[PDB]
Amino acid sequence: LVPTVIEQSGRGERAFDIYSRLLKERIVFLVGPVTDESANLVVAQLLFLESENPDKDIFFYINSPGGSVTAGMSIYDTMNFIKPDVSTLCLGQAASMGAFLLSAGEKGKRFALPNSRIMIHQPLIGGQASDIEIHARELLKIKEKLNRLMAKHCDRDLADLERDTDRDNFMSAEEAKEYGLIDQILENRAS
Amino acid sequence: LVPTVIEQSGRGERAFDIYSRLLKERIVFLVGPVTDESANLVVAQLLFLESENPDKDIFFYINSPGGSVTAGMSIYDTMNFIKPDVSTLCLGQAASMGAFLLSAGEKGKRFALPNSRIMIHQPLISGGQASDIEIHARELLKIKEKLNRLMAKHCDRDLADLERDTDRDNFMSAEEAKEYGLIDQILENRASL
Amino acid sequence: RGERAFDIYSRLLKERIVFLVGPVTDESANLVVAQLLFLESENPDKDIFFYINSPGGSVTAGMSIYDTMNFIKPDVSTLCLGQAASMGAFLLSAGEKGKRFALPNSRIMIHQPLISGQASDIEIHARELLKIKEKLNRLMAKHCDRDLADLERDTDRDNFMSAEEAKEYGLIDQILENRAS
Amino acid sequence: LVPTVIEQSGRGERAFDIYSRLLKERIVFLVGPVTDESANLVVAQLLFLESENPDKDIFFYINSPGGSVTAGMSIYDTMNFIKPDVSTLCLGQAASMGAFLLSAGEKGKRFALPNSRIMIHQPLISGLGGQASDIEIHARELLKIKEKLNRLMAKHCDRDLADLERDTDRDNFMSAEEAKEYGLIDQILENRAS
Amino acid sequence: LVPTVIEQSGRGERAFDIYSRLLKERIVFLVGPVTDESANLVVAQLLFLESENPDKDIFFYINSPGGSVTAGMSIYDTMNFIKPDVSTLCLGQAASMGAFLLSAGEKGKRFALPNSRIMIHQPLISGGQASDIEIHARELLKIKEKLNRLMAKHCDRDLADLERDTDRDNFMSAEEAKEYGLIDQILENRASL
Amino acid sequence: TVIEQSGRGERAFDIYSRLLKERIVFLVGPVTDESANLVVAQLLFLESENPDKDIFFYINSPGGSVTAGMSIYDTMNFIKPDVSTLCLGQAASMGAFLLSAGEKGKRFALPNSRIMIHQPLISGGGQASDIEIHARELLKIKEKLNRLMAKHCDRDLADLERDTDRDNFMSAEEAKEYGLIDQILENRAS
Amino acid sequence: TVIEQSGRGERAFDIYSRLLKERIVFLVGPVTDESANLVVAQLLFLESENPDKDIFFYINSPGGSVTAGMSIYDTMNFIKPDVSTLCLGQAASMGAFLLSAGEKGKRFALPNSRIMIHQPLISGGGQASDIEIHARELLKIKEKLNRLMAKHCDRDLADLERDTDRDNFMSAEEAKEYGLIDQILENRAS
Amino acid sequence: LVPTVIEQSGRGERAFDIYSRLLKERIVFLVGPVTDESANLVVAQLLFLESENPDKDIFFYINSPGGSVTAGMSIYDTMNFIKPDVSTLCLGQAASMGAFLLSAGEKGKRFALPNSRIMIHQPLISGGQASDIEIHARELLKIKEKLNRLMAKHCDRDLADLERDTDRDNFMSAEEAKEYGLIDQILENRASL
Amino acid sequence: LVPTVIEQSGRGERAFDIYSRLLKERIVFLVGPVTDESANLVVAQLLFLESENPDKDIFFYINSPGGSVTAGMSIYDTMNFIKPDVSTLCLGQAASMGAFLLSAGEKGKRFALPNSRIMIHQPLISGLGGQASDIEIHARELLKIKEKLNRLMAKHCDRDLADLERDTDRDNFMSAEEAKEYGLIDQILENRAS
Ligand SMILES: CC(C)(C(=O)NCCSc1ccccc1C(F)(F)F)P(=O)(c1ccc(C(F)(F)F)cn1)c1ccc(C(F)(F)F)cn1
Ligand SMILES: CC(C)(C(=O)NCCSc1ccccc1C(F)(F)F)P(=O)(c1ccc(C(F)(F)F)cn1)c1ccc(C(F)(F)F)cn1
Ligand SMILES: CC(C)(C(=O)NCCSc1ccccc1C(F)(F)F)P(=O)(c1ccc(C(F)(F)F)cn1)c1ccc(C(F)(F)F)cn1
Ligand SMILES: CC(C)(C(=O)NCCSc1ccccc1C(F)(F)F)P(=O)(c1ccc(C(F)(F)F)cn1)c1ccc(C(F)(F)F)cn1
Ligand SMILES: CC(C)(C(=O)NCCSc1ccccc1C(F)(F)F)P(=O)(c1ccc(C(F)(F)F)cn1)c1ccc(C(F)(F)F)cn1
Ligand SMILES: CC(C)(C(=O)NCCSc1ccccc1C(F)(F)F)P(=O)(c1ccc(C(F)(F)F)cn1)c1ccc(C(F)(F)F)cn1
Ligand SMILES: CC(C)(C(=O)NCCSc1ccccc1C(F)(F)F)P(=O)(c1ccc(C(F)(F)F)cn1)c1ccc(C(F)(F)F)cn1
Ligand SMILES: CC(C)(C(=O)NCCSc1ccccc1C(F)(F)F)P(=O)(c1ccc(C(F)(F)F)cn1)c1ccc(C(F)(F)F)cn1
Repeated sequence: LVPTVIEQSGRGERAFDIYSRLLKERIVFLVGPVTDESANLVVAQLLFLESENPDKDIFFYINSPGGSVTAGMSIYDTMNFIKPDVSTLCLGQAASMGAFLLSAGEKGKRFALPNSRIMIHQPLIGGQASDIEIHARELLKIKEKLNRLMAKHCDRDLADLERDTDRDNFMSAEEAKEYGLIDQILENRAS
Repeated sequence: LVPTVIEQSGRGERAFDIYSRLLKERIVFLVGPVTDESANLVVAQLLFLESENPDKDIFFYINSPGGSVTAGMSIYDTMNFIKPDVSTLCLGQAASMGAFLLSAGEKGKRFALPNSRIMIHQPLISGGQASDIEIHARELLKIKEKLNRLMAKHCDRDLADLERDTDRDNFMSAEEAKEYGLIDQILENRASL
Repeated sequence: RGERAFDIYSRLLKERIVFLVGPVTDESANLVVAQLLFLESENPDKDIFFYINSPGGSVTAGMSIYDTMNFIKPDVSTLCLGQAASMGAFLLSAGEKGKRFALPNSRIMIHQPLISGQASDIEIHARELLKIKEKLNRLMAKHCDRDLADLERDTDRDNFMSAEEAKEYGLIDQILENRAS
Repeated sequence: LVPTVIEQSGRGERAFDIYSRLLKERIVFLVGPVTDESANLVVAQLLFLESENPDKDIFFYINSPGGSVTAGMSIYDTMNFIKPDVSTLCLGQAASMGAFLLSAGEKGKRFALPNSRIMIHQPLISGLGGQASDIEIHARELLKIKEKLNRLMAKHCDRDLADLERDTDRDNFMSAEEAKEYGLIDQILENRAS
Repeated sequence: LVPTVIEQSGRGERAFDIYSRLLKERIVFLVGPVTDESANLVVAQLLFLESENPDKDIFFYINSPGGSVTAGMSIYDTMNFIKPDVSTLCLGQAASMGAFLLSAGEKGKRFALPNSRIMIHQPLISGGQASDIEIHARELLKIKEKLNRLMAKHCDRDLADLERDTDRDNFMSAEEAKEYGLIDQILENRASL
Repeated sequence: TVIEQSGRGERAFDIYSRLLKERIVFLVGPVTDESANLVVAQLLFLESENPDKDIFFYINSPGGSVTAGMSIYDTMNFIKPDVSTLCLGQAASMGAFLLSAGEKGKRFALPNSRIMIHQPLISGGGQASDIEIHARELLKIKEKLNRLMAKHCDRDLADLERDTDRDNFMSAEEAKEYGLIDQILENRAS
Repeated sequence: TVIEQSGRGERAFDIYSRLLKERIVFLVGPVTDESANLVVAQLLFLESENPDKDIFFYINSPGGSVTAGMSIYDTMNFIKPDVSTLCLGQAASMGAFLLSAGEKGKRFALPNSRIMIHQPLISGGGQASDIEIHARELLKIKEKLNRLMAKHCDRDLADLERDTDRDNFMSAEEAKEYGLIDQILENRAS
Repeated sequence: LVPTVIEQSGRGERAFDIYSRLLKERIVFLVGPVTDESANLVVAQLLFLESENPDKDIFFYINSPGGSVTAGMSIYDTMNFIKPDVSTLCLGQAASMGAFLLSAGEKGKRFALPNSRIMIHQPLISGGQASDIEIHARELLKIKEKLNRLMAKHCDRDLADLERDTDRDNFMSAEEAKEYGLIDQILENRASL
Repeated sequence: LVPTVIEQSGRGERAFDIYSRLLKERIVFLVGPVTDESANLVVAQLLFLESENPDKDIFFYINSPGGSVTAGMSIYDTMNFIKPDVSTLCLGQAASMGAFLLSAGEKGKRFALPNSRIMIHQPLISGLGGQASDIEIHARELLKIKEKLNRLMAKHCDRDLADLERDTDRDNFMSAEEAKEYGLIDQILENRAS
């Protein structure tokens, strides 16, 4: 991957890779599987944007199939912690932890482009039976928490999310807006 | 891959790699399979040239066999969203999603070089419980129809046409693509156009 | 005989005992069928004892055994030892009603079909899969004297049953302990 | 593994592979891991000996580290279902399911050799997979299996279910004496003079 | 991994990668499994920050499932040695050696975000003569005791509590970790923080 | 064990079944559950044909599974017949243990046999609790082995503990002096 | 060693080059020809900038190549500057050897450091002549190591021969008592 | 390998595989590398032949490149123990432990075919602590000496000749092997034989 | 392998990777196996330092187990061709071709550190292939190479060709003292006070 290099200005024309250039406009990308490294990269940029300007919105572009719940949560908690409104934008796809982060942007500022693919579902995955029990119970707790938090993000009842996440649930952008998972569908420079 | 490094002038004088220099003239490449990384890098480039001048045409060069529909859609929506005209130029080939994005350039500004190759076809895959197999089957049906209608839109044809002409691989010459409505012009050389 | 099994298994075939052990393949399923045909040939009236210890396997291989059980004249008594799951449970439930048995600590499990190109081909195969799912549910409901609706409900996900719960469900008739007719 | 061949004479001299000779004396072996295949070969031999004579003892030699639970239960129920007493005898080791089967022999006729090794422990799984609903189903099922085994073991040893819960929580090695003691086996054989 | 690049002003405009820019403000990360080199990288960052200012707190963000205990002990001892208080912050998860380090922060400055996951448990080894194995078992016993004791003090609990509660994987919410004495406060947002 | 050849007596036998007909039993190569139980089966069968006739047990083994070895050992001791043991090529580790286990006075080696003894040796477990459990068990096994071999050799336990701390190679003479075997064979001249 | 971060001083440095500017040198992970020679290069460079200022050498290593270790060792001894040694996490085998090699009085450990010493240990050669050659060489190395560590610890050679026959784990206190290190650090309060 | 089957007559017609039929006439083969099981198979054949007739010679055909020395010592000691003289015949080759066994035949009845190849050399090992390696080197030295001594007697030469001449691979023709004292006679055909 | 970076100040402060800093002091390193690539990097550094100053000593640190013969000869001839003296210094180990290069330094300036390891031995090949005519060609060639090396080594050590033939027949380990003794190196350095 050679990222193209770009020139700015503001007394002294500086060069930087195109993603650092887009960081200056407060755009952060979640592309691909959510890992500790990729999620912490997102945290790092969210903290930096907050200290650059705690009053300006941050635009979080999500094109992700999901991944680590724990790494997803670290992105989650950072979005909610910092002063800026984290506005989310689905591009290409937002599934699993991807959809959870997308739906976690500031209400009123969660967007999808028209042909986005959103998907939600319950969690997905040795030792002695004691260790199996412990991990099974923990996994039930994660599912229950993910459903409660997503019921809240979508302004829906818990019962609705248990049912609609029992198996893979694909939604068009329109079906996502309808569900409460996003607010607006972006088509082109107009809104 | 060593990208040759190159020089530019104009009260000041800097040196980028050849792709960053070409990006300065608003040329963007899609080469090989569209993955998440390669699609998002096209998106980043589109967002940038818009910001740099939301009114100048962008020149989207495509040489691709396709790849992820989801990564490719993220290019399509960006292309449509941003203000400037995304002109498309097929060189080498545009197959599956590559042809889809080719057909998605601003009508009147979709081009091919004289020996480009275009190909279009229905989606093809490479699961577990019967309930889950069924959810993913109905979803692959929806994607197939969606892709057909979006292709009918770009091509000014019926959905029935694209249903028929994508049921199996459908190769097109540059002339055949233009007649299909997939592209607009066939650039031969500099002199003419 | 012998037939890639043992002399012990040949001796027990003489006492009309047929084993299904392990996964159901084309190979292991046809050997059951072959034994079944053979035993009907040696006496089309005496019962066959079909011992099942299997997590299941290929549905079409299973159906070959099922249709052979139903076609031959002798009543095929089924007996679960160890486990009978998926296609294995299906075959167990398919024994002659009144002669479907289980040892006290057998594991029984039933569920919907589990699986391993072009969208057109996916559509064709997905539809065949649903027809499969429905046919097994109907047949299993008939085996169990229950409502099609109950089977669809109780096989959405893996459903483990002890011997007692299989008896109650309608999947077997008797739990065998020692010697008590 | 070539098995040696052997003559039984008198009113007709016949030849057997040695293990077939030992089956004729109602001796059955479980050796190595318990799989569906090797367990069902035990079941089949138990059925044959009952068929030949439903009243004589059967002697079940066990040298095994354990293996499949369902496969082992198929031996277990077959032991209890058939009329003959199945005497069990540990040589080398009776581990996990192998010790479950050793302790399942007819009370009074569960034996070990002086330097046998016995070990009991709760179930262990290799690994997991699907959705949380499925992982809940399999965990709930595995906990049922763990109680079934503890409860059966307790009966065999004449102990509280709690006793076997505690003493299987981790690997639990026993000498032959410690196993007699625990109620796993009845007698420790030293030689034939006994 | 492409770390984004960032510019700061003040008597001179300079460029940093984002993690160096965050280091500039006394923030250090332990992300992923604890290895010798990832551990020593944390140590070097603490040595540097103490030299820049031995009296300002250091903010130690932890998102890790654990790792080598010796490597984790190099961080631990470096945290206790340096004059600056090391505040610990759990984001994502802090498990095993990551839980240890999280709890090892300066009492009063150990936090977790609301959905952090903490887990603690006994050592756990992956992969000669009985004499050799005897020696290593004895050593492992000593390590297991020492980790329990150190963590008992971190938690202001008895040793026998930590031995009991680390026999198997012990998962905790942020709130359960606050009760146990493993963190001090849950951070919700810029509440009062 | 390519093709095992056949000989005649009045019936036909493979040569190993023939040697078994004369109460010769082989332990060759590593001691596995299956090779050890084949030795157990032969010993059980030989006892029943003649509970009083000696059994001759050839050992060419580098050893192997402790539990597998123990099963031959307890069988040797259990059965009425004396089990003579005869080392050719090598008896090392559990091989040497079984060689020493032969009926005392009837433990032999050939002049260039190689004998070797040592403490238990393991390849490469999980939680520390499990590690301590298995470590304690491995040491019980070490101590148990030293005590039986001390008893086989009529020697101090501390002697065998000192002499198996590391690999200890013994010639046939050395094993005789040690108490591990009784005589060294050569020729029929005996 | 993901991205090594940058700090400022008046120029920009990666953080390890920054620590080197203050005569701190790290040995981390296994001792290879390349990691050992990088330590050699740092030590040579530090001497030339100031032949009299102490050098501080952090050791978190499980050890590694003997010849690689020796090259750090002879360099430490050769150069004018005192090389202080500081163990964090672990110094085992050649790691512990180098820790002990620090200028006497200037060998430190952190309170939970783990130290470990033992005899030379080899994975797994050709003709017997070559085997005897390499076996004799391995023993010369064992003896040489025991004697230098005896000298580093001010102890009998026979002491170190007895105490490295098998893996010997030492706490920081134990290593101090043994003579392997001098002080145990904690706090700046020192 | 399909061993051909063969019938013999005499008070009764029976069928043997060819190697069993050749065993019937006191012929045993060592073909290929010497392993524990191929060695023990030779031992069992010698035990059987001595019992069939302890006074008729045994003909031991050897075509082997060597193998385990312990396994080869089981044959060696069995050959010296049994009353029948074991005549050795080298066909193809006899190398290392195969050379040893060839030379170990009863003096006067060790032969080679005209184009047999003999080779002798020092032991040669394929593939813990210095203490352990010390012990094993010492043992290997003792084995190398013992093999040299035994072979020196087989050859009626001094020990120091065999040590010298086995330092590296020492190839010999049948005739050179006859001179060295490793065989007695070269068989050409049914000359006088 | 991150190499640290370093400041050289005075009339302008510059930054180098440390190894580049050490090259400026005419220090060259051969570390690890001798391959065509790492040898030619040595040759290139020898050419550069002669270019910068053809009269100052060059100091060649060697920590290497050996490697390619032709690659090592490329260093050897370049050492002798260039005007500067190339002083050699063993640290860690100078084995096979590494000890050939150590002994090839300018007489008087071949040094070792107290605990260095030196070892010399005849060539060894990995492996063979073609027709017997080719195997004869390569064997005849390898024997030429073996004599070339022994003969050169003898010159370096002031010994008979026969001496080095004998003492390379099998692996031959030397302490630093034994190597000074043998004539491989001149002085054993202990510290800077010397
Ligand atoms: C760690 C803490 C210092 C921090 O990250 N500052 C932001 C550093 S970036 C920066 C700042 C200024 C100038 C330039 C830069 C940049 F970027 F250019 F380098 P903090 O502010 C914090 C904690 C948690 C999170 C979140 F979102 F991850 F959860 C977010 N921020 C903080 C403050 C107080 C406390 C107390 F007192 F409660 F302990 C704890 N933590
Ligand atoms: C996110 C949004 C700021 C954005 O992408 N800017 C990218 C322009 S970068 C830039 C800008 C100025 C100067 C320099 C630079 C550069 F390039 F050097 F960094 P936006 O303009 C947008 C949305 C979607 C897409 C597409 F095409 F991908 F879909 C494209 N652009 C936008 C505006 C308003 C809202 C509202 F109203 F919903 F909040 C939402 N989104
Ligand atoms: C897209 C088009 C601007 C283009 O790629 N320019 C690339 C040159 S960048 C440049 C320019 C000036 C100074 C510096 C630079 C640089 F590089 F240093 F920064 P175009 O010129 C074109 C099309 C096809 C091909 C070929 F050869 F690949 F086939 C080639 N060029 C073009 C496209 C369409 C039309 C139409 F259809 F509207 F007539 C007319 N022209
Ligand atoms: C094939 C068929 C002849 C058949 O199996 N014979 C076996 C008779 S054994 C026998 C008899 C005497 C002596 C020894 C033996 C033995 F066995 F010891 F050697 P069939 O009876 C049949 C079909 C399908 C199935 C099942 F179970 F798979 F469903 C079962 N049986 C049959 C009859 C008529 C037709 C018609 F009418 F269509 F022409 C078609 N098929
Ligand atoms: C080795 C010691 C010099 C050291 O690490 N300095 C590193 C500080 S970097 C620095 C400093 C100033 C300016 C710029 C920089 C920078 F950042 F730009 F490079 P020290 O301070 C030490 C030891 C251990 C630890 C810890 F945390 F690992 F435990 C921590 N520090 C020390 C002090 C006293 C003694 C005594 F008393 F025993 F002699 C020995 N060692
Ligand atoms: C089980 C017992 C019958 C048994 O295995 N015989 C095996 C010999 S087969 C045989 C027998 C006769 C004729 C032919 C054959 C053959 F070989 F041709 F088939 P047993 O004699 C016994 C126990 C333990 C061991 C040993 F060595 F493995 F430890 C050995 N033998 C025995 C006797 C009494 C009791 C009591 F009274 F305590 F219950 C229990 N066990
Ligand atoms: C070769 C010798 C010049 C050398 O390596 N200096 C390395 C220091 S580089 C340097 C120097 C000055 C300024 C800047 C730099 C730097 F770092 F920025 F580049 P030397 O000092 C030596 C030998 C051995 C070792 C050790 F520790 F590895 F064993 C160490 N140093 C030396 C001196 C005298 C003799 C004599 F007289 F006997 F020939 C031989 N060798
Ligand atoms: C063990 C001993 C019975 C033995 O091997 N018989 C095997 C001969 S098979 C046989 C025999 C007769 C009829 C039929 C058969 C056959 F073939 F059909 F089965 P033995 O004769 C012996 C020991 C060692 C070796 C050798 F060559 F390996 F060294 C060789 N033979 C023996 C003799 C004396 C003593 C004493 F004196 F110490 F008690 C101990 N052992």
